[PDB]
Amino acid sequence: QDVFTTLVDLKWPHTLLIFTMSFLCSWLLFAMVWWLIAFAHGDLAPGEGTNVPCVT
Amino acid sequence: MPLAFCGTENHSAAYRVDQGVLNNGCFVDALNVVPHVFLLFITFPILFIG
Ligand SMILES: CCCCCCCCCCCCCCCCCC(=O)OC[C@H](COP(=O)(O)OC[C@H](N)C(=O)O)OC(=O)CCCCCCCCCCCCCCCCC
Ligand SMILES: CCCCCCCCCCCCCCCCCC(=O)OC[C@H](COP(=O)(O)OC[C@H](N)C(=O)O)OC(=O)CCCCCCCCCCCCCCCCC
Ligand SMILES: *[C@@H]1O[C@H](CO)[C@@H](O[C@@H]2O[C@H](CO)[C@@H](O)[C@H](O)[C@H]2NC(C)=O)[C@H](O)[C@H]1NC(C)=O
Repeated sequence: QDVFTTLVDLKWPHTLLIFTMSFLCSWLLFAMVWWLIAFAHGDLAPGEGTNVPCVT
Repeated sequence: MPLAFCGTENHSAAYRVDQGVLNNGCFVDALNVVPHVFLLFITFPILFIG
């Protein structure tokens, strides 16, 4: 429960693992979501048409 | 011939999500991927704090 006590307690190499993995897990999860949604709209299919993609 | 989640065969024309997105023989696979990449990246910080 006292997570933010533990995060300060941990050593610097472990703290950098948590640092790096927090950011990268967030980046990759939201990248998955962006991939899926821009695929549902069809913007991933090459040369689909003049339909304006929801993310260029 | 770059990598591809679906199959690039048929001159890379299998991504057309028409006839309903859920009827895309490849997109349903992507939906099944989502829960796994959600649990991994909501638990990794907790497992690492452990
Ligand atoms: C008598 C009255 C009692 C109270 C009644 C309240 C009634 C409320 C009704 C229900 C609403 C509750 C909603 C909670 C649902 C989620 C709970 C959750 O995740 O936290 C659960 C735990 C601890 O919290 P708790 O035990 O619930 O505390 C509340 C209570 N009062 C208590 O102290 O007992 O939390 C933790 O243990 C969190 C750990 C933090 C670690 C940091 C990383 C977070 C991981 C997720 C993100 C990772 C990073 C990646 C980013 C991805 C982006 C999606
Ligand atoms: C054999 C298994 C045993 C298991 C037991 C526990 C495991 C512990 C591992 C110990 C050895 C680790 C070697 C790491 C080499 C680099 C260390 C490093 O850069 O830190 C340099 C310093 C801190 O010094 P420290 O020796 O780490 O001190 C920790 C001490 N124990 C403490 O608690 O104080 O750091 C600082 O004082 C912070 C300065 C940061 C400035 C620049 C940032 C650099 C890193 C940025 C993040 C890069 C991430 C890249 C990820 C890429 C992914 C693709
Ligand atoms: C492959 O994509 C094409 C166009 O989206 C469709 O069918 C192709 O076109 C020719 C000409 O009509 C057909 O004879 C073939 O069946 C397909 N070409 C090749 C090289 O297979 C159809 O949407 C897709 N067909 C298949 C079998 O995947």
